[PDB]
Amino acid sequence: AEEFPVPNGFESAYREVDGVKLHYVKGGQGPLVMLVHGFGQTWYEWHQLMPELAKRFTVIAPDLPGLGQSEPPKTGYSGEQVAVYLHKLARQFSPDRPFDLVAHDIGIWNTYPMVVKNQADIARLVYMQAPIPDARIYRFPAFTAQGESLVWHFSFFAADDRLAETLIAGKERFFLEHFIKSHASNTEVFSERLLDLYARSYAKPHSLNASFEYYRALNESVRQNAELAKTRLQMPTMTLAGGGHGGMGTFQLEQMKAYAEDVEGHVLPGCGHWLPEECAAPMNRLVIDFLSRGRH
Amino acid sequence: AEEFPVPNGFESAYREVDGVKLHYVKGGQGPLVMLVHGFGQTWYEWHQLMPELAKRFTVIAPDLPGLGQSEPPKTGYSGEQVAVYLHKLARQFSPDRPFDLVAHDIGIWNTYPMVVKNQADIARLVYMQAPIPDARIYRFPAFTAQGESLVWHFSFFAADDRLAETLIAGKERFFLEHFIKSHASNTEVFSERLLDLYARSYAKPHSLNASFEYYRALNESVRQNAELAKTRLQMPTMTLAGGGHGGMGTFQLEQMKAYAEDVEGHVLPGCGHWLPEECAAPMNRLVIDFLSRGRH
Repeated sequence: AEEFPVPNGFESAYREVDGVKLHYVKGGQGPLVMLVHGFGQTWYEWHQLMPELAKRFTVIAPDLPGLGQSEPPKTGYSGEQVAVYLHKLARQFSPDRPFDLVAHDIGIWNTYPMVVKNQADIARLVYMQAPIPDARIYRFPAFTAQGESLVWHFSFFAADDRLAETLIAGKERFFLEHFIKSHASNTEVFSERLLDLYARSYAKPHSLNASFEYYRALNESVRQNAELAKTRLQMPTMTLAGGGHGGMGTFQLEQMKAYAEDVEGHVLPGCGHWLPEECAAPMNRLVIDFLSRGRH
Repeated sequence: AEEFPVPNGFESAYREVDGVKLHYVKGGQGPLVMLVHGFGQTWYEWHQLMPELAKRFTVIAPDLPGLGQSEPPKTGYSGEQVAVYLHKLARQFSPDRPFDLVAHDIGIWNTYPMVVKNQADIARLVYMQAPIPDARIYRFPAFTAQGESLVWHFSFFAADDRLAETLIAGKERFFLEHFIKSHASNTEVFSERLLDLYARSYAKPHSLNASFEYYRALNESVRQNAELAKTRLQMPTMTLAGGGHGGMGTFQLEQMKAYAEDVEGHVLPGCGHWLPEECAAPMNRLVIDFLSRGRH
């Protein structure tokens, strides 16, 4: 039983990677583009971009380990550990050619180590709406003059005693709707049905836990990246960020400038965190144009 | 009924103040000292200090509006609104003489306005383990290199949609044990028996809501205090802070120096947020000695 509807011309499938069964949705022909979702969501956040991209590329959108229909990782949830699964999955489908990577939210955390360690495998890179884990995350404020901050969830989700699972169980739909809307500019794009679909997926007990284990590993990911970042990224990179409520603003590009030699950035006015859904059309156009400057 | 055992020789009573029935515990003889508790607790956090102070002072320990056995406020939960209730309560028992004040956590928020607006009524002041609400609170980090930060709960509790009550209702005893121990150094003093007593009190629906309304008013309290702080406090003041896990460290004294002409500060090693329980012997001694410099 599929958790989300598969677009016409795409297939829902599974591959075993290092003993972990990963779910993905795949379609199209041409060079490979891997799209990696973030917290609260699954492969389905890419379902509007995928058919357009499939006109020029082979597109694969996996569920992160433990989320959606993917098994939890057997190593751990730190960025370097999870990136192995995603790198090896992509290499099964693009063994002889570099591939493109698009990532949203914790999809960044779970891909940056394999990008920096396997640069010859990455043709072009698109990152949106999350910091690469580094010491800059320790500067975000706990509280603001307008109320709750954008990043206090880092501490809530990383707390021990299974604090987040214990408080959210039985309230999974309520919490996710609040989380999405508090990080959105355009809340109208989140229909009842769409919120229902995402809530049912991450409410699976192993997926609810998996969601927060990414944050319980966040400081380990920071420490990992402190060593990895001694090597700059050399491939063409684009950053996207919202300019409205929930958006990262100039932070996304300004951080990426410290990591990448060849980077262009855009801030989208009137958009918040959930760019593929809040601002699907301009985000799709910018990704498609950026990736189509390469061979396709 | 009594939610907590009253020390021998003290009385548990109520007084209507501006239409709000406040609960308090009172005993002793001599000049008045009012002890004001904070979040997660009630007057009972003072129950070991109270018999010692009552040898030299009349001691009153009220429950904050909405918490313990006190009715919710009728005006609002901002510091300036709540301080009216506490000032009028104290002056019922000390109408012609200044009184002393000791406050912990949001007890500071709920007393600072009446101290600065009625300085001749306050003989000596002791503040512990909370910032006075001002712009400094917007600089605390959401996430730290050790993990969850001191004050991410500011945003959790202030979030709209009754986020905190909706998640914590039915899980109050679980949440309070996590909150107290995560802000403690000497965690072993929080026996299951003691946690049971505190949890039963703040699980009253109006008390759970009242608890978070103090945080929903925090930005208003900041705006109030930006005007009030144009006049410094002139009376002798002492600050206490924990130096261990959960403690405010040097921040407590360093902020108070901006507010008070005459201030001495102490950081208690191996002590976190809950000074009366984690570090009863040194904290009680510091408070008794400081207040006993005045007539008693």
